[PDB]
Amino acid sequence: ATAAEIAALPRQKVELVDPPFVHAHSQVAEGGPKVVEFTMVIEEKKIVIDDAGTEVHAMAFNGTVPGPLMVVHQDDYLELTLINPETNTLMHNIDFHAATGALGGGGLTEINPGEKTILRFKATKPGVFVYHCAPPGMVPWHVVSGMNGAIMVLPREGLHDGKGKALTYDKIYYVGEQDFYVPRDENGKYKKYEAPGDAYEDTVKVMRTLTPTHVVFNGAVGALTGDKAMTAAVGEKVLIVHSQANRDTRPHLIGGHGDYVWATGKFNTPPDVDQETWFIPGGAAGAAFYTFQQPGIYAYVNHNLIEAFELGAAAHFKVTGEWNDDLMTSVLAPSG
Amino acid sequence: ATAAEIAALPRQKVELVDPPFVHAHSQVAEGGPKVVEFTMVIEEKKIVIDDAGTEVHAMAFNGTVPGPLMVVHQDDYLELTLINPETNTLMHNIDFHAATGALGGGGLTEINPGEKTILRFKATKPGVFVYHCAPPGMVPWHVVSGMNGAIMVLPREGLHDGKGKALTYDKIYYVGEQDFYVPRDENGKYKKYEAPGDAYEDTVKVMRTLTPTHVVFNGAVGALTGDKAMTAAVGEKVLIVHSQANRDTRPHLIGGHGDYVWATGKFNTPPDVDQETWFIPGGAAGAAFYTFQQPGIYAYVNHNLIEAFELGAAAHFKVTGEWNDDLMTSVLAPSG
Amino acid sequence: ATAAEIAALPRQKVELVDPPFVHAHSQVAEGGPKVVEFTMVIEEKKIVIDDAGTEVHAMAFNGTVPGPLMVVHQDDYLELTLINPETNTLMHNIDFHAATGALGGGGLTEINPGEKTILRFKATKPGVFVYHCAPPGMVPWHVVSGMNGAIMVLPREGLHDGKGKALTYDKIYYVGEQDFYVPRDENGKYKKYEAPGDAYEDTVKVMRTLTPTHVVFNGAVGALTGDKAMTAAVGEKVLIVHSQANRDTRPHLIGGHGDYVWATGKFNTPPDVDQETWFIPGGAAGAAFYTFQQPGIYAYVNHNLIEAFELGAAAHFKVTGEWNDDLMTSVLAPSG
Ligand SMILES: [Cu+2]
Ligand SMILES: [Cu+2]
Ligand SMILES: [Cu+2]
Ligand SMILES: [Cu+]
Ligand SMILES: [Cu+]
Ligand SMILES: [Cu+]
Repeated sequence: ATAAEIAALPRQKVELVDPPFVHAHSQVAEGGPKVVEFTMVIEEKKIVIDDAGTEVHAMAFNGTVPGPLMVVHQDDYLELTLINPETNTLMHNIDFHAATGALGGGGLTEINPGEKTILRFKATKPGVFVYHCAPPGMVPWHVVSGMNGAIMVLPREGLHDGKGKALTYDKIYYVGEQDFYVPRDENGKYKKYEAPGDAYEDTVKVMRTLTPTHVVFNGAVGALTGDKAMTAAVGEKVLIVHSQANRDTRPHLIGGHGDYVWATGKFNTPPDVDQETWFIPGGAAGAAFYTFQQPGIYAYVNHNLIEAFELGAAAHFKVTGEWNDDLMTSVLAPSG
Repeated sequence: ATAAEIAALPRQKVELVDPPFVHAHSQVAEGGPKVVEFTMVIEEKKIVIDDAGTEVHAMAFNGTVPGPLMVVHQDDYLELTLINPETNTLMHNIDFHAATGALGGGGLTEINPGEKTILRFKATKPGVFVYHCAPPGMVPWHVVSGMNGAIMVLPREGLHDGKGKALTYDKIYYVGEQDFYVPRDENGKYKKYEAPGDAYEDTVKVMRTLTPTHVVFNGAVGALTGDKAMTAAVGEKVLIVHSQANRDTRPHLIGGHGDYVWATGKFNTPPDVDQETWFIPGGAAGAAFYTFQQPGIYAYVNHNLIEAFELGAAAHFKVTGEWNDDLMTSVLAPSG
Repeated sequence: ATAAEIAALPRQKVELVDPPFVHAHSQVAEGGPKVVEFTMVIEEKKIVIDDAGTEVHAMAFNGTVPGPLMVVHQDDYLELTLINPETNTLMHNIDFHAATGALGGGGLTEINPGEKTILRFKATKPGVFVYHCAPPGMVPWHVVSGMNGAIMVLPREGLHDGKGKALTYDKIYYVGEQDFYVPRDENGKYKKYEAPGDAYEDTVKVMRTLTPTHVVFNGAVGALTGDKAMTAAVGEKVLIVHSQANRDTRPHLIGGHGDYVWATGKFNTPPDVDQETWFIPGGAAGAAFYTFQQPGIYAYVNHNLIEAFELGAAAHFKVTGEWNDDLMTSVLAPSG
């Protein structure tokens, strides 16, 4: 498009919603290309990540780990106002894997406390994509402090299967998975620090072992379990977007499947089908489409089961509806 | 199908065999849907996993690690009778990744020592799928104690390539890959225990390092070598089913290739072709189809070579037949 | 082909060049099948792998880590003269993942110091493929000492996308990624050894942790930066071949994408498209095609960002040309 054509595009502000929920959007694009405007304030804050009171100095887009999911369509522009309050102590920026140029935007968005910036980029490629902070020389430290999320760039005509039939979800969730590297003292007790920088050297030592102390969904062990389980109903079509900005994961819906899975996260790459466990490499997002067929509690996990059940990477779905004995039945219940 | 309709279907009892062999089955389905009946007894036993006499307290479906391969066709019903003898000390169950509902069957199959259960599920999705024990709160412990296997759900019309051309194997082998986490004492010597519960706390500490002490095929270092090397002949078409219930693997046939590889293990996802090394995420099974073209010894490995050759993930094939000098020849043998 | 027919084929002697560059070749095959001849001398040599002066006793095909990229076309014969000079101390050989039989050639190429051998194999399958040394009983040690590279077997008609359209690159680079396992003293400083053998036992200990101390491109931290940065221009089409003989990687062009990615490295397997981060399992090579659209500095990384920025797996591209404000623009530069 020419300069006048770009300047003439409608601008639309969108209010964000905290994960695993997702802001208002249409699957099929509404009108022609738009400049979709988002604002996020960066928060540095101590968060508790497990049932033992373990603290991380989180660095959180919009105050959440992961940062919120931003949704646009192919050939829209995403225009982000990024704000770094004066109360923060570190410089931050943002790299969109969906974007082209300047390291994904990081080169143009380096903001000190008390600064803001506005970045626009054209969303040329459909898919789910990681975004993360990336201050030169301190990239993994910000990322593993929770400073990452994802965006979804929908095809203008919505999702389709590998044969071109439309796939329309009834709901969408965004599960961001976070590897944390929390230092311990010589007694094995997790350490606490006054300021984020105080933890830097000890944390890098743990990072270098390549062994996270915690692997969590939505910023904490059990954050998506119990009264915070995700929900669905038999017959409901759900899209589950999953990201991991730094480390591999292998999502699995225990009791279900990935009917269609864009394992690479990219909608122009045909989805795998009938998946038991899919694979998302560190630095990427993926998306799975499932139609629920049975009610009950499902577990949604990283299927390294030590990571899932010892280190924190397990969520639940609570699903309503009628049991289907054709699909599964207890012929003889546990009996002596 | 209605309860009445299911009750009218033919029943077929199958006799399971120990991996890497696979029970008798037909590639193309014989007739319409059947209820295919299997029985497995769970055995808690000591296994020796290396030539240093290192022991694991195995929890073994049908008495083997991995548990045996069960073969059915799409839209058959798999009806498993699972038995936990009074000689065992723990509760066990079974989760089939192929199944839909109740956490893959685990919620309906919890059996104490002295109990049995019968589970029926519809095999709706064609592929190879992991199955494993998953007692709530004790999931990875049972899985990494060897309590896992796989099933194959064949398309009713047998296997095909990505273009509908039939693929018919002459032999099939099932390689179950197992990560073990064996505790060591102060001198770096592996510990032995006189009950499974005695090993628990020490084992969990090792598991949390995410670093297995051993990574093995068929339950031990060297299991599938020598007296247990897999066999083929030049011209023979072989299907190698490979599973890993907890941890990623990257199978490779040294001296050969994966001509067709269902890396995700799902037959409706077209196979990759001409593969050197494929990738199976933890919590999944995959399958590779190869036609042998050269005689001699092949090594079949997880191609993290430290895992293969230091930790134990190496099998052999012995292949008979005529050498092909067109494919490969020593123009000058090693010499001055 | 018969011995007589192979003897009748043209011979072409290629001069190898050091990575990341690739010897002169044609994308589309010139004429019929040929016997393409290469020579490599193995050098056991001390190399420095970081700015601190950390040493590795490398085992290097053609004196480089990685070994150089050999390029042939499908159904050519690759004829390698491999020389193990008398100045070396170990037996070495070569395993080509591209080849069929005798463990990829390793069974036929075991050469002691002072010996040479000539191996010929038919390049039957198009793709990029790892090659590596593999002396029985000493396999991972040679590989993680740098004794690996890759070859490219181009289709005779050059590259095409998934849908039959020709893809022609302007330039090609070969990034070999190496995991090193360097022993540390009680202060945590890297140890130096007088002879390669002195390092063996200490190195195997580190190898067993499955945690490399360094993960590097072209043999050292920062090897492909500064005046050794890779280069391109806006509009230029670049193929990046990436290998890892022992351990998984997840390549990512920061600021860019993988427009077409043969993640499995095999050209008959349709490429993934629009990739943010792709995945290459240990024991394989992959290839990505990208057309640059923005000038400036890019980082090409393994997107486990700890591995990239702490352990060494980061390269740079310097890209000339005109900035595209349609694709990305700073609407408001960092400001109060
Ligand atoms: Cu990134
Ligand atoms: Cu499972
Ligand atoms: Cu190899
Ligand atoms: Cu940041
Ligand atoms: Cu069990
Ligand atoms: Cu060697």
